[PDB]
Amino acid sequence: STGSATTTPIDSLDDAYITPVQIGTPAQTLNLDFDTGSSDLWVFSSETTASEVDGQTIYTPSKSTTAKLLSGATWSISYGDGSSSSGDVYTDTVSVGGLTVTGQAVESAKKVSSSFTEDSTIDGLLGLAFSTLNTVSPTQQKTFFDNAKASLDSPVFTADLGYHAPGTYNFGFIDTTAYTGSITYTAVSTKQGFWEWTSTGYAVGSGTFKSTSIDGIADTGTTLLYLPATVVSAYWAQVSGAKSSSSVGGYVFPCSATLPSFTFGVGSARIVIPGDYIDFGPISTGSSSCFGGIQSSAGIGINIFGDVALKAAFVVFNGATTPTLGFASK
Repeated sequence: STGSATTTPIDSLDDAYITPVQIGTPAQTLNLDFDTGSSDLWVFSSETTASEVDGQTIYTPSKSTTAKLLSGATWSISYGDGSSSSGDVYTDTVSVGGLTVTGQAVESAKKVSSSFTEDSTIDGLLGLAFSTLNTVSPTQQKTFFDNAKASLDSPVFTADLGYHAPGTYNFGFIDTTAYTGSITYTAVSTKQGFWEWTSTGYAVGSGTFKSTSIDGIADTGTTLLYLPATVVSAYWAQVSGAKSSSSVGGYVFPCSATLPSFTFGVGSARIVIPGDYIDFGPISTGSSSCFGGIQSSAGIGINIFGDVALKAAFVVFNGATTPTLGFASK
């Protein structure tokens, strides 16, 4: 089997992407944030504290004839950005772009943190990291991909995120018309539960490529590109007036600037992030100070190849017995 679903930016800055997901019988369609950096499929629901729901579409398990309470199971997750959610668990039928999993754990939120409430466009998350990170207790549950894998034509999914435009998540096949040149594959460590890999280096604008190993995660659920302070400093040094602002919480730059591109290495291959992808607009409405899309990972504890990097590529998440990651230009 295969599936194919369009993923759409939630706003004009590409802060995140939502993909429609069918849950239950009859289908209840929710728009979920596909997150290769976590492993829980959780939704706003009829059980969510009412004051914490503000515009989201909810899953109502009592209206699904295929929903079954997973007795005794709870979940609770905290994300790198400080947000969180928790609740109980149902199993139900979940379909993405024509690909159906029966008995998928659907984690129903009883509580969500303010950042989730305040984002009316995201109805939940669909985790696509390794199932070892799943938070369901006392019996850990599998991700949608993990459940689908054996039935897929090929044990893969691909992320093709758009810049200020829709893109695609495909399951079970590689669309050879969706990228240019070749896909370069690179090794993955699953030791921390992530799609963790090592970039071979970077360039800033038309500058020379610096060969240096950068270990990080391919994370569709993180907006920006978080890299070591040395790398980030070298980038922003090429932008007149750019500076790190502790009050704002990262590098900012004059909105009148033209940003240079940023290249990252995948083996001997190179992915070029155009400068415009690195512009996240005014820090506050009407400001002429703009927020940068490349930020330091110092104090995160891990480098994160988030949407800024991933949307510059066609990305293969290969869930073969030994997982690998593939990157192509597009």
